[PDB]
Amino acid sequence: EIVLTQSPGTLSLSPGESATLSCRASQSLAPNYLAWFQQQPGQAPRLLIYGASSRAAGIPDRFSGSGSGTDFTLTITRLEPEDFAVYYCQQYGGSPPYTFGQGTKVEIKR
Amino acid sequence: EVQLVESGGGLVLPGRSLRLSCVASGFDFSSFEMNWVRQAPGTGLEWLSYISGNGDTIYYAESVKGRFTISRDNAKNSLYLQMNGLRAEDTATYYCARQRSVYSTSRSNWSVFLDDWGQGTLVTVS
Amino acid sequence: AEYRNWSKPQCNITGFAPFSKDNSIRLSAGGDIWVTREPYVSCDPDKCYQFALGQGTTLNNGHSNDTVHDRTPYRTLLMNELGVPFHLGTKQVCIAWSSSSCHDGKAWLHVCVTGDDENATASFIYNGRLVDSIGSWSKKILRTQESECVCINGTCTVVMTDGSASGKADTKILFIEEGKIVHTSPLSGSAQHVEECSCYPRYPGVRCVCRDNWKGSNRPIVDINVKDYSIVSSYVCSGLVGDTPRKNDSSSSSHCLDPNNEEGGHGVKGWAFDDGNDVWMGRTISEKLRSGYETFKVIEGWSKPNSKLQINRQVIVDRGNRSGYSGIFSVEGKSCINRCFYVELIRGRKQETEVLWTSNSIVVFCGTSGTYGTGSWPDGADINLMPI
Ligand SMILES: *[C@@H]1O[C@H](CO)[C@@H](O[C@@H]2O[C@H](CO)[C@@H](O[C@@H]3O[C@H](CO)[C@@H](O)[C@H](O[C@H]4O[C@H](CO)[C@@H](O)[C@H](O)[C@@H]4O[C@H]4O[C@H](CO)[C@@H](O)[C@H](O)[C@@H]4O)[C@@H]3O)[C@H](O)[C@H]2NC(C)=O)[C@H](O)[C@H]1NC(C)=O
Ligand SMILES: *[C@@H]1O[C@H](CO)[C@@H](O)[C@H](O)[C@H]1NC(C)=O
Ligand SMILES: *[C@@H]1O[C@H](CO)[C@@H](O)[C@H](O)[C@H]1NC(C)=O
Ligand SMILES: *[C@@H]1O[C@H](CO)[C@@H](O)[C@H](O)[C@H]1NC(C)=O
Repeated sequence: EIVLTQSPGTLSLSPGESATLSCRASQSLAPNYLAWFQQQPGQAPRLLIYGASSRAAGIPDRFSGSGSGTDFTLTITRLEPEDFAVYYCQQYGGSPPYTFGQGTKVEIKR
Repeated sequence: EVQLVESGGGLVLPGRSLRLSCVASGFDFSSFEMNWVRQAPGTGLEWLSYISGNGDTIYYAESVKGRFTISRDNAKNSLYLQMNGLRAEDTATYYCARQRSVYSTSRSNWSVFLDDWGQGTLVTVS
Repeated sequence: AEYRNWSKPQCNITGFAPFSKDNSIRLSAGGDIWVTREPYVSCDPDKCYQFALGQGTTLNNGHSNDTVHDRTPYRTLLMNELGVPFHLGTKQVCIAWSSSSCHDGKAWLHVCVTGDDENATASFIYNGRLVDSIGSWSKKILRTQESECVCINGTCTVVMTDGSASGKADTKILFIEEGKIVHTSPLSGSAQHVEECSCYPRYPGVRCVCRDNWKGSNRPIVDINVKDYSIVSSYVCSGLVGDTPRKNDSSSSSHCLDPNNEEGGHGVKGWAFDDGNDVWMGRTISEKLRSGYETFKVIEGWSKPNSKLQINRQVIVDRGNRSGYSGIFSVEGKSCINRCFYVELIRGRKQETEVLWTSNSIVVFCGTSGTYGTGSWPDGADINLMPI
C-alpha cells in the first residue's frame, strides 16, 4: 500500500513568498496517480494539480507540481491570501487504498 | 456543468444504518467512476469506497470494509453509500467525488484523478 | 561491449514485411525437431535468436505423446539463431515452463520458472550463470512474459505474475541488473489482470502490452519507469480489441481505464505498440479460436477511446490456418528502433486429433517504412504426413 507522508505538517509563510510542499510515497508511485488538493476551512476540497505536474482547469499558474517515484513536491510561488489553506496529496488510481496525505496547513507568518 | 449533490446524513444512533445518495448531473454517469471520501471534523480527508462505471469493480477502505456498501444506479444517475453498524468514528462530512482521466500525450498514459467534489453531507452518529 | 540503451526513436512503420520462418513442423516429418510451445524472438546487438519452451522431446518420438501440458519438469528453454530449426544440436539454456530472455548489450539474461505449480522457483540466469532466484509469492502458478524482456542501460525489467488465471493475481515488475534483482514493483494502475506481456523499449521507459485472462478482451498496457521504478497501467484505447476470445468488430469496445467485460474470461498472448496517437496491433482473425492472424493500424487507437478507424491491414495467417501466441521484439537500426513481431503457429492436439503431439512453428515480421505486398505464411505442414 502506498502511504503518503507530507513533511511540513504545518507551514508558516508570508504573502508574496514561495511555499514548497512535499509528499513522500512509501513505495515508488507514478506521477499519473498523485494529485494535490486544496481545502478551505469550510469548503469542499479543490483539485489543484493532477498527474503531479499538470494544473487543473481554472487553477492559476501560481501552483506548480513536480516529482516522481517516491518524492513529490507542490510549489506555490507568489503566495496570495487565498492560498493559505490545507493542502492534501492523494494517491488515486495506483493501488485500491486510494489514501490521502495527512495534510499540510499553510499559515501567515507574523 | 458537472455537479454532484450528496443527500442523506443527519443524526443516527450507533449500530444503525444509513443510505447516502449522490445524484449526478451534467455528465454521463455510467462513463465515470465514483468515489466516497469522508472528512472527520478536525481530521484530514479519508477515502472510503470506489465503484466502476458498471459496478463490477468495487474497493473499500480497511476502516469501512464489510460495514459500508457502495452502489450506483446509472439510469437514475445516483451513487449510494449504504452504511451499516455505524459508530462514533463514522461522524464526518461525506463527499462524492468523480474520477477524471486526462491522456497527457507527452507521457501518453492516462493520468487518473478525482476532480469534481460535491458540497458533502454531514453524518453524525450518536 | 556497452549497455544497450534504445535511445533511438521508433522507426516509421507503414506495415510489416516477412522476416523469418522456421518450418519446424514440416521439417519434423523428416528429422529430429524439438516439440516446442510459446516461442519468442529476442535479438542481441548482432543477430536475433529463436526461443521456445521445449517439451523435453522431439516430434518423432514416443515422448511427444500428450505434449499439450503447460508445465512439466522436462520443459526447457531452447535457444538458437533465428531461422535455425530446433534440432538436436539446440542449446537448452535453462529448465523452464515459463521464460523470458533479454540481451542488455553485454550478456543474455534468462528468467526461467520451473518446479511445482504452487511452489515454483524463478531462476535468473545472466551470462550463462545463475545470479538470483525467487520463489512463488502467491503460492500459485508463478509465470513471466513468455517473450523478450527489455534492458535499458543495464537494467532489465521483467513482468511476473503469481495468482489466479481467472481472477485477481499478484503481478510484480522485477528490475534486474546483471542477473541480480535490485527492485520489485507491484503492478499499479487500471489493469486488473496482467500476464504474458509483450514489452518493447519506449525510451526512457518500457511499455508492455499484456493479456487479460479475467475480464477484458482489450489488452492491458503497463508503462514501466526503469529509473524510479514507477508503474502506470491502463488498457489499449482502440475499440478493435486484440485478445481472443472477443466480440466482433461492431460490438467490441475499450475505454482505456477498465476491462470491457466482453468475452474477457480468457486470452491469448498478443502485442500492440503506439505510432504517435495511432496503435499498431496484431490479432487473430477468428474472434473465438486462435485461427488466422492480422495486423492493422487504428487511427487514434492509442489516445482516443473506442477508436475503430483501421488502416494498413495485413493478413499474416489466413482464416483457415491455426495461429497462436504473438509478441513484439525491437531491433536497433542505424537511426531508429524497428518494431518486429512473431506469430506462433500451433499445430497438433486439442484441436487436431490426427496426432498425439502439440508443437508449433514461428513466422517473424519486421516493421518496414517501405512498401509491401500480400500473402499468407501458415504452418504449411500436412497433419496426415506427420507421425502420430
Ligand atoms: C516450498 O518450497 C520451500 C523451499 O524449498 C520449502 O521450504 C523448505 O521446506 C523444507 C521442508 O519443510 C525445509 O527443510 C526442513 O528443515 C527442517 C528444519 O528447518 C528440518 O528439520 C527438516 O528435516 C527433517 O525433515 C526432512 C523431510 O522434510 C527429513 O528428510 C529430515 O531427515 C528431517 O527429518 C528428521 O528430523 C525431524 C526434525 O528433527 C524429525 O521430526 C523427523 O521425524 C526426522 O527425524 C527439513 O530439512 C527447508 O528448511 C525449507 N526452506 C525454506 C527456505 O523455507 C517449503 O516447505 C515449500 N512449501 C510447500 C507448501 O511445498
Ligand atoms: C499416449 O498417452 C496417453 C495418455 O497418457 C496413453 O493413454 C496412450 O497409451 C499413449 N500412447 C498412445 C500411442 O496414444
Ligand atoms: C546508465 O547508468 C549509469 C549508472 O549505473 C550511468 O552511466 C548513467 O546513469 C546511465 N548512462 C546513460 C548513458 O544513460
Ligand atoms: C456479432 O454479429 C454481428 C456482426 O457481424 C453484430 O451485429 C452482432 O451484434 C455481434 N454480436 C453481438 C453479441 O454483439
